[PDB]
Amino acid sequence: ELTEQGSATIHFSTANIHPEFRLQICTSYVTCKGDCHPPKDHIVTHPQY
Amino acid sequence: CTVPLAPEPMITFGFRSVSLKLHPKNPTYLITRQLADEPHYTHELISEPAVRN
Amino acid sequence: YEHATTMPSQAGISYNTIVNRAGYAPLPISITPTKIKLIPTVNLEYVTCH
Repeated sequence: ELTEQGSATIHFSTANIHPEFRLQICTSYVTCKGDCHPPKDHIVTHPQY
Repeated sequence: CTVPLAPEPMITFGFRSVSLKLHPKNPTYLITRQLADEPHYTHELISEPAVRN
Repeated sequence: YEHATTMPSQAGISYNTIVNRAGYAPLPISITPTKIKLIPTVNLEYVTCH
């Protein structure tokens, strides 16, 4: 849900150590750029997303 | 029928590895298999304290 | 998470540090030594007097 001048927070999942993707939001494309880090667990109890 | 219940295994995690300390009260089957096209299953009867990596 | 550090052997003075896991929040660790003994293995042989 969008307000007029607010800021929308999304959650995503990746395998990229330097992820960079164009985020489509309803008309337009915004670029999301960052640096991901290794997680803390070796073996988890749910499959891959 | 009431069936017994073995002690909780002590799971130690590593990079692409699971270790299992297994202290059974009475002999107990450990049945493992991989969730891939080759399951490589392992039907074993463990009666003593044993570590399985 | 195995974290190794080193503390100087001096009482009274607080020793501070943090642990920076690469994608998480920093975890602060504080150790203040109070009283540092040194007890040898002591073996009585004899006593004497007047």
